[PDB]
Amino acid sequence: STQPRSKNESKEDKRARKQAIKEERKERRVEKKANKLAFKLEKRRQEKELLNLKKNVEGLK
Amino acid sequence: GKCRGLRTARKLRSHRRDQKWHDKQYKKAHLGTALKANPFGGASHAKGIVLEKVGVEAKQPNSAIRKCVRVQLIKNGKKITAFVPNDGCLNFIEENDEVLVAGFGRKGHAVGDIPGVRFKVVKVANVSLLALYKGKKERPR
Amino acid sequence: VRMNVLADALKSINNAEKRGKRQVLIRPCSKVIVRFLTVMMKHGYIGEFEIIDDHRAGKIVVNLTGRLNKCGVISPRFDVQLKDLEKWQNNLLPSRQFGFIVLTTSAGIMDHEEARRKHTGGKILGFFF
Amino acid sequence: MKMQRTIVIRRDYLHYIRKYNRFEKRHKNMSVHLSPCFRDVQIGDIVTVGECRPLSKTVRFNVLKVTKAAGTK
Amino acid sequence: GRMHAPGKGLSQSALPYRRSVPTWLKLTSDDVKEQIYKLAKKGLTPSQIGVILRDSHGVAQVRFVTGNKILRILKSKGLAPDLPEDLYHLIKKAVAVRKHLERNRKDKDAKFRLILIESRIHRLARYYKTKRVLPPNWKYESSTASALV
RNA sequence: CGGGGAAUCAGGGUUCGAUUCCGGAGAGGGAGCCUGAGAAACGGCUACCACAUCCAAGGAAGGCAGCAGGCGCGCAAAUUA
RNA sequence: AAAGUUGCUGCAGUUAAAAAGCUCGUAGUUGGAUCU
RNA sequence: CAAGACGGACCAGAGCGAAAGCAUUUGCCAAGAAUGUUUUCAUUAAUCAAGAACGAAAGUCGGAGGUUCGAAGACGAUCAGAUACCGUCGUAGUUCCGACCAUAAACGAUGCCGACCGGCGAUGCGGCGGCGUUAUUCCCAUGACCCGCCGGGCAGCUUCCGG
RNA sequence: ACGGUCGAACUUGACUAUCUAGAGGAAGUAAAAGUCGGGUUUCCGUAGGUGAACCUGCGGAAGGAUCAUUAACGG
Repeated sequence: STQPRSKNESKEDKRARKQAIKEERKERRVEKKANKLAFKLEKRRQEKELLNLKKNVEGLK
Repeated sequence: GKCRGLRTARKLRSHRRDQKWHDKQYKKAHLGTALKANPFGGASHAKGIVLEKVGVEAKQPNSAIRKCVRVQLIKNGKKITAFVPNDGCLNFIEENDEVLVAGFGRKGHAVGDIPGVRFKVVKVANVSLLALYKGKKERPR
Repeated sequence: VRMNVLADALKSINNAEKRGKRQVLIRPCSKVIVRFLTVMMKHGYIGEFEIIDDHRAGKIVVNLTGRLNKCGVISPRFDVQLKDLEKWQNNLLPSRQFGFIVLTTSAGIMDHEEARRKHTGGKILGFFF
Repeated sequence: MKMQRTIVIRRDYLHYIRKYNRFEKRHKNMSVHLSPCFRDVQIGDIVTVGECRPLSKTVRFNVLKVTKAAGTK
Repeated sequence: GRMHAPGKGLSQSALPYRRSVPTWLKLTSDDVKEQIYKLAKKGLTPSQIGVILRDSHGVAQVRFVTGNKILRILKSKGLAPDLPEDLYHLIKKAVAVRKHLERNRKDKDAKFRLILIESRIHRLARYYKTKRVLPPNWKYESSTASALV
C-alpha cells in the first residue's frame, strides 16, 4: 500500500500496514529468486546449444 | 616464509602435493577427466568411418576454406573432425571410408587457422595420404 | 622471538663487515659463538675479540678486518655424513681454494678440512669467505 | 590399561624423508600382555617388552620390566 | 612484546654486577628470615614482602643476603600459599571481570578481556601441572572460581 | 601384482617397471573335494552359473592367461617349421 | 630435461595472479645463556 | 510547549582500541598500554590446522517509536527515439530493545615474532637533570612555560646503505 | 535315507549402476533478398527498481591535479 501515514494512526492499524508491506516484500523476494533461477537455467541450456553448434553442424557441405 | 625445521617433512610434502594439484599440466594429466574427455582415449592414432565432408571457414585474419572431414570413431563411437592436409587430397576421401587419423601436434589444442579441429588424416583406405598425393600407390574401394 | 643466537651473531658481524666498520658488538654470548669466532680467527678472517662478562648471558666485541666477504649460518643443523660433505662444499663454498663449512663433531667444532683429516662427520653450522 | 590383563603402549619414532632431507614424527600402538606381578603401573611410564609367540589375535609381546615415570615418585 | 597486547615494553629491573651484600647493611640472614616470617604471619604475598624489605629495611636482594629466595624460605618453613601468586591474582581478576559481566551483559570489551584472562589462567595452569606444582586433576571452572579465591 | 631395475638428469629430483631373476596370484566365475610327503591341482574329479561340440532325440564329451595357429579386438605385435 | 613455470636445494604475495576483517587458541613446528 | 534526532565550531596527520570503531556534563562499574622498581615466579615462550569471541553499512525476525533524510512509488517538467539527470510528496528503512547474517577498496591494495645496518628535530605519554619567568614579586613544596636526556608510540624530512 | 557343516546358485522386494528401443515436447542450424517495420571521475559491499548490466538509498575507499595566509598577543 502506497499510503502516506498520518500522526493519528495507532496500533492494530500501523501494525497491519507494516505486516502487509513485509508480506509483499517476502512474496517479491520469492518471485525474484524464481526469476534468477529461470534465467540461469535458460542461459545454461542456450550455452549448451551454442557449444553443440561449435562442435558439429557448422560448415559448407 | 617456509617452515625450515627438522621435523617439518610431512608439512612440506603435503603442501607440495596440494599445490601440485594447482598446476594445469599436472591436473590435465592426473585428474582423469581430460583422459575420459579425449576422443582418442590416450592413443596415438585412431581409425574411423567417414560421415561427411565439411568446409571449415578459416579464422578471420586469413580468409580461406579448409577441407575437413567429419568421422565417427570405431572404438568408442565419438564424432570428430579431421583436417585433410594437402591440396586435392580431399578427393581421395569418400563417404563411408575407413581412415587412420592422428592429431596435429598441440596435444588437444586447436592448431593454427582451423577452429575447433584437433586432428588430421593420415591414411585413407589403408594407404597413406602422402603416397596418394605423390602418386606412389593406388587406393582400393 | 629470538632463536639460534649464532644466526644473530653472524648476521650482525656480516652487516657490520659490509658497512666497513671496525668493531662489532654481538649479544648474547654463547660457547658455540665463541668457538665459531675462534675458528674464524685461527684462519685470520676476523681478529681479536673480547668477551664482556655480565652475570647474564655475556656480550662479545669483535674486531674486523676486511678479509671477510660473507659469513653465513646453515639452519637447521643438518646431519652431514662424511660422504655427503662434498655436495655441501660444492653448494655453499665459492671455490675449491677457500671458504669454510664450520661443523660440529664429537671431536669438537671444526672446519670441513679438519673433518676430512680426522675422518669424523657432524652437524653443519656455517661457512665464511 | 583397560583390558583384562593387557595394556596398550605406543612407540614414537622419526621417519626420514630423503627429498626434503628431514623427518616426520610417527607412532605405532602395540597391545602387550601385562603379568599381574607388575601392579601399581601408572599411565605414561616406560616399559621394556620382549617378543613371544602370538597370545591373542593382536597381542604378540610380553612385558618384561617397567620403569616409572620421570616426574612421579 | 606483550603476549596479549601489541605493546612492546622495555620497563624491567636491572641488577648491578655486584652480588655481594653491601657493607652498610648490618642485618644477618636469620634476622631477614625472621622479618619474612613475621610479614608472612601478617599475611602478604612474596612480592609485597620484597617491596617492604627493599623500601623500608634496606635489603636490596634477599637471595644475595640470605642466599635463598622468598618463596623457598616460606615453603621450607611451611607458610607458602597453596595456589601460587600470579595464578591467584589472575583467577581473582577473572572473578571480578565475570562479576562485572553478570552485572552488565552488553559489555563486549569485558567479555574479550575475560577470554584473554582465562587464556592466561589456562597457560599458567598447564605450566604448573607440568612442573608438578598443581595436582594433575586440578581444573579451573567458571562456576568454581570465586570459592578458590 | 611387489621388488631387483629402466629412461632422463650438474646437485636435488621426475617418470616408468605387463615383460625372461626372486616372491605372490589364477587357469571362463565362485564353491566343494579324492589321491598323495606336498594340491583346495584344473593338459585331476564333483556341482551350480555363462558360453559351447557330437547327435540315431535316449545320451556323451568340454576348458589354449601352454607351443604354433584362427576369429574378434584394436594405432599396436611372428611359423599350424 | 629445458621448468628457479611446483622452488628441500631454489620461486613468489605494494602496483603484474596472490596476506585470512580482527584476536584468542588445542594438535603440529620452532624454542635464550649455563655444568672440564 | 512537545517530539524524536544529532553531540558542530574546539578537532590537529593528536589520542585510545585486537579490528570494526570511539568526541556534551557528572557519578558508578570492570578493564588496558606505557613508564618507574636493586619486587616476585624462573622458561612459564613464538606462530598456530580443529575450534571460539568481536565484527561498518545494507538486510531478516519479534516489540516500541517515527524529527530529518529517504531507496521503491506517485505526480510535474523535458524530447527524431528517453523510459537516467531535475523539482514536490513519500513507503520500507534511517532511532532504540532483544534475537539473526559474518559481508566491504573490512587497505599500508604491504602476515606475526626477533636481530643488524645512516642522520635530524617536532609531537603524545611516562621518568630523570636543571639556570630562569609565572599562580598580581606567591612564605615552602606544587601546576604552566623554557633547556637537555632516556623509554614506548602516531608521523614527517633528508640520504648514491643497499634493493 | 535322517541330521550337521562348507556352500555355488535360485526366487522375491529395496537401494542403485550400466547396456539398449522409443511416441512426443522444446530448440538451433542450411535452404526463403519471401510479409511488415545521448549520458558516465574510477570503484567496493549490500537492498530496491522486471533476471543481468545499469540507476538510486546507505556505509566505505583513491586505484583523484594543494593555490593563498600563518614571528605580535603586551600596558
